[PDB]
Amino acid sequence: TGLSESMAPGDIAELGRSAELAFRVRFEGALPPREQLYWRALTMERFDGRRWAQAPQWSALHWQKRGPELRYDVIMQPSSQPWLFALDVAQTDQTDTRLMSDFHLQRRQPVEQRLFYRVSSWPQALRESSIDPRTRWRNLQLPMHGNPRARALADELRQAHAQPQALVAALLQRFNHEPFAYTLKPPATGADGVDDFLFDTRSGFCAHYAGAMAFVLRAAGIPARVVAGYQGGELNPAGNYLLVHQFDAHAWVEYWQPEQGWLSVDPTYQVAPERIEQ
Ligand code: EMC
Repeated sequence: TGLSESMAPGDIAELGRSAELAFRVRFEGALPPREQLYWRALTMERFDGRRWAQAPQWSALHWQKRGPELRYDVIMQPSSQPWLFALDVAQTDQTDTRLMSDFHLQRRQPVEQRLFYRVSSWPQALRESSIDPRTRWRNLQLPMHGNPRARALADELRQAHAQPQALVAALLQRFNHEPFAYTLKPPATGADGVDDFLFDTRSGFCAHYAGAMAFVLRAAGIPARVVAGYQGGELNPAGNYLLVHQFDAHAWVEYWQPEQGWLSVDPTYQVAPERIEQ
């Protein structure tokens, strides 16, 4: 019926089949291009071998406004969850909502009735040029056992690429140069689900790419997490608004380094750029 605190690919696929409305958005000025419309809901910082899940957050979070400010109104359908949707980094007019330590908005109560809120976002904000130690630590967590081939790949990438930007670029280039497939009905994978996807099936959808990428970054010593939300939306020119449906559900990645802070990346773009762009 909506996003939840945990993500396995099957949950995202189920949202992919639903035509239910998640929210509608009206921008104060021009509509941003589709590829900037990443509606962040929550982050998933725990990986247990099988799925990515939300960890506990707290509220000072170090960030700095810079670049353009986007202003828009949202009317949200009931989700039964306490997170609000918004472009990163968001501030809202809701006095019962706070920007949490993973840059997601948490409301005091779950959204059980339609809700209107106003938002200002800074998509180019500097996020944690210095990081909270709990956050850095948490975002390097992996199970000690399982997915050994992906861990081996991470070790290789770490040796060849001392700088995180270069390592991330090489991992993205693997998705782009190897013949990975983007499909909503991929082959099943086993207990080493990261290894199976990366090396054997090489076929999946946004959740596979996001999860595997965050896994390999962590195993290479770069803090990383999965971001869950929606991307894109359908324009209704008669009302000057966008509709965002459950089928717009999407997962991506962000990774941390000193000074530059958190940077977002969508590995789906390496295999299905048309889905993101159009
Ligand atoms: C619902 C396909 Hg990322």
